Amino acid sequence: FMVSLPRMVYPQPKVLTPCRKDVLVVTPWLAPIVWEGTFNIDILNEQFRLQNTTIGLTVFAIKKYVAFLKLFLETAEKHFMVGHRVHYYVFTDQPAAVPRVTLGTGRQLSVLEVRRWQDVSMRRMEMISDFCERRFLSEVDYLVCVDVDMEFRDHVGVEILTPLFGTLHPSFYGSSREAFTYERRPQSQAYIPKDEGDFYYMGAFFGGSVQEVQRLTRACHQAMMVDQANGIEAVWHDESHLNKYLLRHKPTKVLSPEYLWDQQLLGWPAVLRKLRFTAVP
Ligand SMILES: O=c1ccn([C@@H]2O[C@H](COP(=O)(O)OP(=O)(O)O)[C@@H](O)[C@H]2O)c(=O)[nH]1
Ligand SMILES: [Mn+2]
Repeated sequence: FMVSLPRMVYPQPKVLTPCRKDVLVVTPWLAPIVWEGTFNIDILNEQFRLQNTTIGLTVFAIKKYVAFLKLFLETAEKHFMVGHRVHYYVFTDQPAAVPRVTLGTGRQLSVLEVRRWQDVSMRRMEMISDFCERRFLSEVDYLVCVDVDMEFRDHVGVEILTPLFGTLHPSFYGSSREAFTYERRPQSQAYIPKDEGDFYYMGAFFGGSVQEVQRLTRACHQAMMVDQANGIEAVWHDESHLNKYLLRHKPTKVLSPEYLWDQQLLGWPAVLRKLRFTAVP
């Protein structure tokens, strides 16, 4: 049950003026595409706080990648879901190398020990699904799954929360589908033909409700097992599988490249009013 919002004073939305005229802000299946200017964060914060929303954030830090945790976590403290309950899940082979980062109230961190970089990247699907299945259901409302070699530079908040979301890969948001680096071999479960595809989503940032995230990760894990048995490895590993899944199961929001940017590689185009979550060289 959802109680009433309180009285709020904010600018009237005007029907005959778009928030953004330079970009697509809704998909053909009526999922919002989240850009700066499309949302009033005060309204969204109220809606989600009134539900006492808890957001889980998963991150893998294996071998040398433990080096990225300090900046990742400190910047998440400044920019990720501030004001809401947050549970970080750090999956690592070196629990003792996890930095002691100071957390704000209502925020906690669990270190989960786990066991080729391609396999490290791909295997995230198995651990998120069939090993941590029960824990997440009991502890959080939404799961957000991200790469660790990143930093937050601006607000990433409840505007992203929805049953299932993907993020536009920063190298492909302006590309034709034939240029998308989908798996193109019919022998792979990740196969997408040249005449299919909505977007190219990045493997580095997806999420949704616990239920939908566990469905996605279970499906990708199973698909990857089939490929392994058939002696084939998708061109972009779990990102390829993620793309196949989100083609056949449309996300309920799509995040713009504000949410996964690489300034060194791609600069700062006019279309991006904010760079929120960015690659660390
Ligand atoms: O040795 C490794 C290789 C990969 N990863 C994890 O897998 C993610 C994806 O790999 P990577 O960031 O190297 O992919 P890229 O961003 O270069 O495409 C990383 O963010 C880590 O979370 C890791 O922890 N240790
Ligand atoms: Mn990465």
